[PDB]
Formats: sequence, structure tokens, C-alpha cells
Amino acid sequence: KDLNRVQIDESVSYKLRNLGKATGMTPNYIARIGLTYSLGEDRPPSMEEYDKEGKEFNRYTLLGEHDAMYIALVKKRMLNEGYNPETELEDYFLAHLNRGIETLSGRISNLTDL
Repeated sequence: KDLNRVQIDESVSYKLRNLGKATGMTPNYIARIGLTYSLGEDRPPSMEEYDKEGKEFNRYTLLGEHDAMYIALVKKRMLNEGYNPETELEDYFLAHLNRGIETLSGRISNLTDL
């Protein structure tokens, strides 16, 4: 229901510190962009891949004043794809959060110089 506190995967949390170093930006802002990038990706994200042992986010800090809009957008995309928001919203949300951060990392890790 609330979705108040959530945890990304541990290895993704490492990738996020590196994006932080590369970029000079706060984790919330990098994660929000990633989540947005993943929510506009064609393919569904993997529901198998990610643990919840990494960094904790607060929905208020993470999404900000667009929280209801991001939540609703996620619930629509779920119902479309075949998932149930009443059972899987946390898992489905985190699948996009993790995938978003990985996608950014996969390009930006390469820089090394950054």
C-alpha cells in the first residue's frame, strides 16, 4: 500500500555511488531519472534479477511532488503487462528502479576518467 521505504539491489547500489562520483549529483535525482528512463523502455524489466539488501529510498525524497503520477503510471503499465498492483507493486517498482540505474551505469561506468 504505502510503499514508504524500499531497497535497491546491493550491486546496483555500488553502480549508483559511481554515477554519483561521475556526475556530482544526489542519489535521489540520479535514481528518479533512471526510473523515468526505465518506465519509458518497451521491454518489461526482469522480476527475478534484484535483491533488496542495498540502499534504502523514501518515496517522498525519491519521486518528490510527482509521486502519485509515477505510482499511477507504474500501476497502468503493470495492468497492461499482466501483473497485479495489489500483490506486486513493490517488486515491479523496484524492477524499474534497479533497471534504470543499471542502464545509466552501463554507459557511464565506461568513462572511468569521470
